[PDB]
Amino acid sequence: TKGEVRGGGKKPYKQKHTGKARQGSTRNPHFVGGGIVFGPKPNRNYSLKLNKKAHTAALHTVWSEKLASDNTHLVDQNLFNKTEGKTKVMMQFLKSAKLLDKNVLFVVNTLNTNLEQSTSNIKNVQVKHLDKVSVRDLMLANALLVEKEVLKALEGKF
Amino acid sequence: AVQQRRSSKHRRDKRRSHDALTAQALSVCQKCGKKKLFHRVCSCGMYGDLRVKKAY
Amino acid sequence: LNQLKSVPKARNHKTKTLGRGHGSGLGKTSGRGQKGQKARKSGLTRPGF
Amino acid sequence: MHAIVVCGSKQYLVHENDTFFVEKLEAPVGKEIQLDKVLMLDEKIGAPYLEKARVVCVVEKHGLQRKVNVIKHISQKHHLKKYGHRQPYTKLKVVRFVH
Amino acid sequence: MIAFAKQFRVRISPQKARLVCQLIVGKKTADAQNILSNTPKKAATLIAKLLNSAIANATNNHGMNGDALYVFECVANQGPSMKRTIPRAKGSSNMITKRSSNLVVKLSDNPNERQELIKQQKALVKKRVEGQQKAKMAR
Amino acid sequence: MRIKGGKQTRVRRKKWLKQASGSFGTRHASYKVAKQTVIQAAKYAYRDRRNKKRDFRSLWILRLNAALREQGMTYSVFINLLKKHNIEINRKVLSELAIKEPSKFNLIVQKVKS
Amino acid sequence: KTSMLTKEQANKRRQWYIVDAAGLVLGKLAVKAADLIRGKNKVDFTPNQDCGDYLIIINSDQVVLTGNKKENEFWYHHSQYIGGIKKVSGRDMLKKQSDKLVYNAVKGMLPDNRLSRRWITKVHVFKGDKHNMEAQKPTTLNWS
RNA sequence: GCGAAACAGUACCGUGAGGGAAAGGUGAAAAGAACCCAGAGAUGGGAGUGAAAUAGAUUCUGAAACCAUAUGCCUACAACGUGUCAGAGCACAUUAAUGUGUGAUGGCGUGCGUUUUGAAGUAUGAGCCGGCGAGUUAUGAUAGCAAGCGUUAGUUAACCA
RNA sequence: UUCUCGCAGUCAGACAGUGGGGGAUAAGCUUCAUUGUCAAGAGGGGAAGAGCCCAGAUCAUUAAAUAAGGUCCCCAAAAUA
RNA sequence: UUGUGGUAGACGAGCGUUGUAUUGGAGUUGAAGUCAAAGCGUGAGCAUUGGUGGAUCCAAUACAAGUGAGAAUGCCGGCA
Repeated sequence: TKGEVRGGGKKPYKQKHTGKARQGSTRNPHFVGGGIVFGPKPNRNYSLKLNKKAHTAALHTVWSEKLASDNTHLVDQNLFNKTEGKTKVMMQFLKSAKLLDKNVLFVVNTLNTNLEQSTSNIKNVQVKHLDKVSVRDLMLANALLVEKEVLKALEGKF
Repeated sequence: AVQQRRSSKHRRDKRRSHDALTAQALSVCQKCGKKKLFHRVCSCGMYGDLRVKKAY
Repeated sequence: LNQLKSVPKARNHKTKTLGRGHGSGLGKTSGRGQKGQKARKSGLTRPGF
Repeated sequence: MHAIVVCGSKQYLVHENDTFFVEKLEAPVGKEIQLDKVLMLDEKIGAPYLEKARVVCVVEKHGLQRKVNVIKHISQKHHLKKYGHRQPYTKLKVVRFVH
Repeated sequence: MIAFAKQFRVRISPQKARLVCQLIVGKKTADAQNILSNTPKKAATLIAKLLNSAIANATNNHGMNGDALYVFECVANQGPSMKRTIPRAKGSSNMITKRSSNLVVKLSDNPNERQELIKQQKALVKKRVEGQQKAKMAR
Repeated sequence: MRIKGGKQTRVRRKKWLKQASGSFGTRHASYKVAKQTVIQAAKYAYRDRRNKKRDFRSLWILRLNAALREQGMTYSVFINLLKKHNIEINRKVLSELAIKEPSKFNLIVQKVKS
Repeated sequence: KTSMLTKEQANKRRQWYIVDAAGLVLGKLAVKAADLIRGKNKVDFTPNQDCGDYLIIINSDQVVLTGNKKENEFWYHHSQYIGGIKKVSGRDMLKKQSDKLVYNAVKGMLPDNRLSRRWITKVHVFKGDKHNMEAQKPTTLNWS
């Protein structure tokens, strides 16, 4: 900022008898270097207040949008097990249903490590908690391994 | 004792065209294989008719 | 919508920025007076004045 | 011999087999028109216009005159706007003007 | 051909250099050397040696005729000037610029290489219009 | 944050400088003088587009009168005759070109006499 | 819009003409002389061409003026210095080089043109009738 | 961007508090110019290597202004903010366009930004080119606009995961 | 043209006609009143004529009709009595 | 039909670039910059071809700006 200049801002000029600008302050905002008034400030609030009811309305809207389209389909806990960390079996399952087209996210609430250890090298797919999803995430995923348990749980939870 | 503006390119070229210089004199040496200039010496020791100085 | 495209719903209304251009119309002043104390920067009627 | 044509309010005395330019009138390109707003065909003068005498006109192209750079700037007053007025034209010729 | 010989920034004023530089232009191979040997100027010996080197280069590397030669071109392009200062009375100092000139001399044998550059430029513009035309075709 | 836009400025100056050529000395080399010359030339073009039709009409007035004086008659009388009776559409410059058509303007001459 | 009214392609050529001023009045002869020199009556006369003709004035010593203006009017011309105003009346120029007046008065009515300089020269005034222009086959006329 | 990409708080200024500068980029790997012509030599020119000698240690690229050179245009009788609209003539064919390069001659034509009631002004400021360059935010109030919820209604801060 | 909301800017006015006050019925005067102009709007004319007159500029136009005003020429248009 | 004289002053509609988001893409069989051209644009702009240098950049939609240069007797640099 303009109060972070170095050295006394004395004039090397005279108050008169100069053919160019006086510029009592040396590091002016127009002078090269020094003298920031506005500039980039980390003081940014970064906050736009949002209301809970509108947020729930938006969540229900996006749920309705994806439920009507349902590019993805139901997946159960049984297939989440018996799998290794290997993306070999994961990618084989994806190409079995040609799932390499969608940048799928997997919603997790049971915390099964079998699928969890996977989906970490191929960055087209990844796993995140269902309660930690967002419309940004939802429309970007274009498909979600929707858990067997959550269906009625999500419907009741809205 | 001050001018008003800078000399324009065309005006500067015209004014420096006055510095055009003519050619020097010329004289083909007779007892010297070189080519001297008129009313001057040639570096073969002879001013003209006879040897007058050193070869340098 | 989709991740590749999005359109607003009459958001981002017209703004008013000063100090840039005179062909933009109503430029550096756009209502800043002429030769006045309030015509200066940070110069405006104090609520206690 | 020739033909006087009043395009809008502008006259043209154009002879046979001459391709010249008038103001654009949404004319069909490359087609034939019996133009009536005519006068002075060949030693032929009618009072308002040439009665029972019309010209047979074929068109060659439709274009626009080069961009007229209309600028409105007021000195020391800051009122400056810019626009380009490309006035269109029809380039056409007369072929077999009838009498 | 061109017989280009470059000097690259000796300390000589472009004004001072250009005078003799263009006064020695227009003559043949030797009627320039002989007259240059007779001029009492500082820019005589250096450019005479430069011209001798250029002639030797043309006669040795390219093996040209050496007789139909003429002074095709001499120019004094911008040589980078130096910046110093000189004192003036009442305790002052004024900036002084030391001159120079990127000197180069070119010699041609045939009365040509003027139209040849025009032919190269025309070939360039022809390739330009051809590249544009093949873009205009293939619809 | 610093935004990198140091090229569009030169693009703008070259765009404004491109129209400036054929000017005597240093009037198509600098940027601000180029702007001023463009403004002055634009004003000249505007005033031409304003008044050149008037100038051509006056030129035709003079030339048509001279033709009429070549025929031993005044411009005013001829214009009155043309306007008063047997009104036609023939134009001043087209009449001038009819004068360039030998004996064809004279056909009008004994036509207006009739 | 335009029909491109035609002009001559530098086809200008002038002709020699003869005139004598005995019962002629300065302005009355001057207007017609100017019209002849410009080619003003011509239909192809453009201000950048001036398709005029050569004019020869014979016996300029016989021109006549009306009224007392010979002894009343005066013509000024100031030289480069003070007192360089030669101010001559008509009666003075009657007994002096009135031909110079024939030149300058018509020149005063000339167009404000760089080449009016070049067409004021087309007038050749003579107080007599001896000139090689007679051998140039001139076309005589009256009230030129 | 720390002044500070380099050996910068260096150089440098002063006695001293104190200040206080400029400067980065070879190429893929020097693969760095072996030999030769001239000179005193640098160097240039050849050559030779590497795809690449705008690839020479001047070394990522290489603008504007400026400086010159000449192809085609014209100018040494001519009172002009030097341009414009017409246009001869000269030389051409393209980002085909009633073309472009130049413009005998004619007509018209007192710069800009500034505060000024008011300058084309002998008011004002400008050597030019190029780089940077001067209405932002945090919180709060109000008016409009858009949206949600909407009648015991809407809403959290502090915060905790 | 009345009202609400918000944002204004303007002050150092000038010119000419008409009423003037002061002067000296001096202003290129100062001050106010009305009208019109410029400021805040260019253009045709008068030799140019910031405010004089005519008249209110979308643009292109080698079209017509006019207003002020003009018609020997410069530079455009008439002579009849 | 009014329309368009219009500074100040009030108001509106669009353009360009940087980065994010994604959708696409070009690229040593040649990115971008630059210059040249006898383009398109309604002004913001979009090009295209060609040249040089050889590796990044263009386009569609929203967001955010140390976002938009002629003077500042502007600052720096080079050249007069």
